[PDB]
Amino acid sequence: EFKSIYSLDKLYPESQGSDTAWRVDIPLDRLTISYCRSVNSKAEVRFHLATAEWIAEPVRQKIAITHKNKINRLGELILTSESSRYQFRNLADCLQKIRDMITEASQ
Amino acid sequence: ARALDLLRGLPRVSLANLKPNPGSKKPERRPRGRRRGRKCGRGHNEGHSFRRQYKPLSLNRLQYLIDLGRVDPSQPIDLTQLVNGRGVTIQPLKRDYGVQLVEEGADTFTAKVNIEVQLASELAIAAIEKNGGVVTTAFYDPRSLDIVCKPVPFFLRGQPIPKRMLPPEELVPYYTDAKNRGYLADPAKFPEARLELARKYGYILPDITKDELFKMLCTRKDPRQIFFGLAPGWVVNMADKKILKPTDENLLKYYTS
Amino acid sequence: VTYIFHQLLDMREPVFEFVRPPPYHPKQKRFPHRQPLRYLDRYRDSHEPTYGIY
Amino acid sequence: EPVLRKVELPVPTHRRPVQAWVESLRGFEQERVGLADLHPDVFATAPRLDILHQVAMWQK
Amino acid sequence: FVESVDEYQFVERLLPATRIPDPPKHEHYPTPSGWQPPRDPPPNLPYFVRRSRMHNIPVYKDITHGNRQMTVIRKVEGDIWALQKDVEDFLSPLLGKTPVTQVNEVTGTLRIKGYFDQELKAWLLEKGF
Ligand SMILES: [Mg+2]
Repeated sequence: EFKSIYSLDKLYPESQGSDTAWRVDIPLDRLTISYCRSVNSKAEVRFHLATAEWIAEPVRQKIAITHKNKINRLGELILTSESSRYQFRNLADCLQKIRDMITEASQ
Repeated sequence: ARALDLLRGLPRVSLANLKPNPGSKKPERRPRGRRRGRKCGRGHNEGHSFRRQYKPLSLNRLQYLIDLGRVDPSQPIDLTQLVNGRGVTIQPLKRDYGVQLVEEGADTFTAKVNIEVQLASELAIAAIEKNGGVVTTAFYDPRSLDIVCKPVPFFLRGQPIPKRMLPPEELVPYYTDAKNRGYLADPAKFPEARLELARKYGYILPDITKDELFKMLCTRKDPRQIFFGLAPGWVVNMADKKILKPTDENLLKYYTS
Repeated sequence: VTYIFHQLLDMREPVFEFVRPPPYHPKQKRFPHRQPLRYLDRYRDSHEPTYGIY
Repeated sequence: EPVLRKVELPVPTHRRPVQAWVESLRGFEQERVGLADLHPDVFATAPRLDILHQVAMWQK
Repeated sequence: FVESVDEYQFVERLLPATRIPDPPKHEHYPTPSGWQPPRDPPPNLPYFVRRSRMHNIPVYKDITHGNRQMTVIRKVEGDIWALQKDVEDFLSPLLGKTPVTQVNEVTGTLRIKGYFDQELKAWLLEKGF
């Protein structure tokens, strides 16, 4: 191959490995997500707050207290919002709304 | 199909029959006469030019070309691929920028690719990485992009291969940051960005190095090399199917910029 | 009440929502003008949607 | 003997083959020797005399 | 300075193409973006539809005269009046009024006043051929 004078072998002189391209909180198995155009839509995510092992007991109590309106009759906390419907903008401020609720219940 | 035999029911269609289609041209009225004419037609933006333009590539249409087979995923997805099958066209003129990804609706999109566009959304980066894509953003300078995009003619132009210059100062900080998943940034800073995006996308970032086309995915294009498979300064002898490359030391030095 | 619904009435007990009307949402134009970033995100839903296609 | 000159490009199934006799100028009284075909796009499209007059104008 | 070279495989992938071929097989139907192959064998309906050079269902809009929106299927073949009657019948529940449609018998086309486009593409798709 050919290497530039300003090539990445020098432009990123420290990192010569391939794996540093993409090498590496909210659980993926526990929650359930939903999106459906209802034009209009409403995109929601629900999870059993009683079965929430990812939340501390005082944090779970604070979630069950503050988001008691979000706690369903089946004890499932759900959250729905409104911007646009697909992969990256619609599911994960639903996830991040859950995460921010957890963070606010922490303190 | 009664058409051909119904035509066979006449004499030979000679030159005496080729009638203009009724409604071909409205009648050429000489502006006169008792009805049409008695008097005959008289009676008794400051920086719009310095604004950049980047062709927005509909990535749903990229999925179409993936499905329609215009651009196969077996090799890298470059501007060579982006133009070569006529899925979306570029215009070198009008002081343009180049190819940049679009931003709507990545539902039902199952393929593996390695996208190299000038710009894209963070949602587009997560869109590529959701099935595990590769996203890189260098520049494509005006003469450089024009040479790159329609590679057929410059392959027979006769001058030696130019090398792509770096982006201008305004475009420099764009490529300098890995948060754009670009080309001119730190190759280790990209990993924390991928993790943060996978958190922000709620995405399970697979270990793409374990995949079969990981080496195919390992191709991240060298700067100042428009041709993905060829050497800087080269000459495509398209008649003899040869590659004419220089060997002179100062020529190699000015070539190795 | 639920006990009478299940045993005596022999039917599933209904539950009512008491839901208010939703926002009208303002008119969508071509450009947001002087408004903040919230103008372009009104009339769909929500939180993780994305770009053209994977 | 026989000869069957089919079309090289695969004509679609939405029409049958477009066949006719195959001739030659060799026999002064011996024609109709062999028969072949062509795609519908070759000799069996729509009649479309208007296109032909367009061809006439672009010629003349 | 000069040196003859034989590595033109990189030249080969650089050669853009012209003659567009039929698509590679996506296993499920419809495609990821929802493209489709035409069904085989074609149906025994005297209305006959060909597809595009770039291989889609041949339906198009039509814009003129400021408010004039209409649509047309272009490459019709066969007894096109049957396709017109069918389009009116499908349109019959769609808007109630009788279909304002005209064929182009020499041009072998059908056109319906108004844009009923995506549903018409659906009707042709459900026809399969
Ligand atoms: Mg029109």
